[PDB]
Amino acid sequence: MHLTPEEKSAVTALWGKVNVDEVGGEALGRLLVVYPWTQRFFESFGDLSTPDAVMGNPKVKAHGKKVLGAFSDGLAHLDNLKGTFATLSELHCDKLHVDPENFRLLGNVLVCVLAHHFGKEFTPPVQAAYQKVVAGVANALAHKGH
Amino acid sequence: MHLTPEEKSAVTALWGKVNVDEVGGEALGRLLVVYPWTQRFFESFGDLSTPDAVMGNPKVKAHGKKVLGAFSDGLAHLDNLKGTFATLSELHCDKLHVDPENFRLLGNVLVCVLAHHFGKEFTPPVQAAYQKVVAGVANALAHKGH
Amino acid sequence: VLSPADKTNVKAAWGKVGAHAGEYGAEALERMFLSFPTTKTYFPHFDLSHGSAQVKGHGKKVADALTNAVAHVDDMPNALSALSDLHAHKLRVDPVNFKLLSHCLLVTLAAHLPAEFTPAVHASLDKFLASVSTVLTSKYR
Amino acid sequence: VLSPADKTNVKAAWGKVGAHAGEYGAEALERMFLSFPTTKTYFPHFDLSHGSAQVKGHGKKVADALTNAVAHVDDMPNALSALSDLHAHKLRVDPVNFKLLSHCLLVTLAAHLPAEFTPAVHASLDKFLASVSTVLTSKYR
Ligand code: HEM
Ligand code: HEM
Ligand code: HEM
Ligand code: HEM
Repeated sequence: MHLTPEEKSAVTALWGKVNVDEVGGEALGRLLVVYPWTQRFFESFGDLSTPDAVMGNPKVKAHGKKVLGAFSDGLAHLDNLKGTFATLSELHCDKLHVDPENFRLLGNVLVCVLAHHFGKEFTPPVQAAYQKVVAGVANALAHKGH
Repeated sequence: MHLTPEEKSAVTALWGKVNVDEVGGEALGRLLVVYPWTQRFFESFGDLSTPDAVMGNPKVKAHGKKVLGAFSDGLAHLDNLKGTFATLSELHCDKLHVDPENFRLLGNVLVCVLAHHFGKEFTPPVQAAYQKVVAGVANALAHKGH
Repeated sequence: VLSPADKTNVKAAWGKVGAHAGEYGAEALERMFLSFPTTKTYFPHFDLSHGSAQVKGHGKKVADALTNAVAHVDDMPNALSALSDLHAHKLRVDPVNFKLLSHCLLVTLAAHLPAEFTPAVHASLDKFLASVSTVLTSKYR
Repeated sequence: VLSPADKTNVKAAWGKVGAHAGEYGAEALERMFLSFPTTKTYFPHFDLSHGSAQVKGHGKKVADALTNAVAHVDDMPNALSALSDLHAHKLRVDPVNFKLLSHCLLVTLAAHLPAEFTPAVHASLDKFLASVSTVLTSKYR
């Protein structure tokens, strides 16, 4: 990335305090609620008729954990997101048909979830580093699209 | 910049037929007319009150030629746009305070200008090559942004 | 909002399209597929090969919709309601893609109506596609 | 369009902001400057350093306008006519930037209103900022 040692340390340090289980479920659910059109990919999950129905849907929470899991692992290859997400990039394009703009929406949702959770701790400079990360991830994931 | 050899030949072949003076004036003028907010940088250019006042303004025409001139040079260094555009990138940021979004708007306008001029010759695939190029140039111009 | 001038411009330029609307619609799609490959994610079920009948068929449908919007330039929200519903509820195309298609439609018109594609007209057509896009996205949330 | 639930949600949330709107205005700007440095191009005349009085003051102004908007949630276009004018004819901020400030505002509210920043409230506020953005860029062309 174009992350500063200081930017890398801030990312890394906050992440260490994250419950991926909880943040993953919340991030994905918020996505489905704020940007309802993203539900187009999760018809099989069930009832996403209400915020409550989305936030409570176990399938949402479980997919949320899977996605953040994968994200979490990419934070260890911050200097080669491209290579880390290559296979996932193909899958998303060729099998899932997910428009890369979704990656960007989630990224922003993720940042709102972190601010939500960390309050004070999530400072302007920490947000700035995360914004670089989420953009980086979105790009990596979109890289293999053709 | 994922310019395949055939994409590069295509850009170069067409670029051979362009009257940079002419296209330069047309592209800048059209920018000022389609996205009037962009006029904010040229209050010293005089009368930009109507399409004819813009399109025929001797200052707009001369500036257009200047812009497309730098662009043309960029086309001979498709390999090193960032390097090519570095001092200009700095100037646009630090001295002119030009939001980089301006660079993307101009690129789109230029594509419409090339379509306007070449008609049928500006095929879907030629457009796709130029889309990559204007993006690469806007990116190069924004690179020194801070 | 579209001004009287805008409306005149659009009726005029679209007037020239005439019977080629269909072909220009198909061409705009193709340009879009080639330039903004991400848009392809919405047509996994289509044959996107050059001269695809699916693309031809779709190009016509889009062109008809635009022609209908021009015909009802003073009541677009109502003339496009049905299509607004479809995109919001079924298709659920991410809003950013409207700008991409819009752009490819402008390139197509430019490539075909050199005499009419004046700066003034270009500005009007851009405002118009923006308004159509806004209508089609209005019921998204 | 803002539903009645939306308007309720917004009014509730903003209600909680209270005497801190100005500080949150300043915080969202600071967050904007750092995360999206292209936004800085519009404030060459400001001292963008942390805790700058120019930034604080401007933060107050923005916050106040939002307040006014919430208050006239039913008549935004009218409530913000002056501001839409200013931005369209004087400031001429590119429309892409509105989405950036909007995002930094959500982040700021989330960071400060934990209990209140529920998924439904999040959805409402986003829509709200979106509408406000629409209003502010409606007379651009
Ligand atoms: C941070 C960005 C993302 C990451 C790291 C990511 C990662 C993953 C992973 C690891 C899987 C597991 C699939 C497998 O291995 O077979 C998956 C599946 C999937 N993802 Fe993504 N994802 C991301 C964003 C998104 C977004 C934003 C959407 C749509 C809103 C999406 C839609 C899906 C769907 C529909 C599946 C298939 C799940 C199933 O088989 O039911 N992903 N993703
Ligand atoms: C392809 C993109 C562009 C290129 C290659 C380019 C190139 C140039 C060059 C070569 C100059 C003269 C440098 C100097 O004065 O030392 C210049 C100046 C300038 N450019 Fe850019 N430019 C581009 C896009 C833009 C856009 C889109 C805008 C605003 C909408 C803009 C705003 C300006 C302004 C305001 C000046 C100074 C004019 C003056 O002399 O008062 N440029 N540009
Ligand atoms: C202003 C621009 C647009 C117009 C006028 C338009 C209009 C239409 C129309 C008339 C149809 C066919 C509905 C029917 O079956 O009767 C349609 C379908 C569709 N559109 Fe839109 N649309 C626009 C933008 C978009 C964009 C930007 C995308 C995605 C990149 C898109 C994706 C689709 C898809 C996937 C379908 C279904 C096609 C099929 O399965 O046959 N549309 N649109
Ligand atoms: C949520 C949307 C926004 C609102 C409610 C808003 C509100 C305002 C207000 C209340 C003022 C002060 C008017 C006065 O001085 O009397 C102002 C000025 C200004 N705004 Fe907007 N603004 C918004 C978005 C933006 C964005 C996104 C930018 C640029 C990134 C921007 C750039 C400016 C600038 C440069 C000034 C003048 C600052 C000065 O010279 O004092 N605004 N805005």
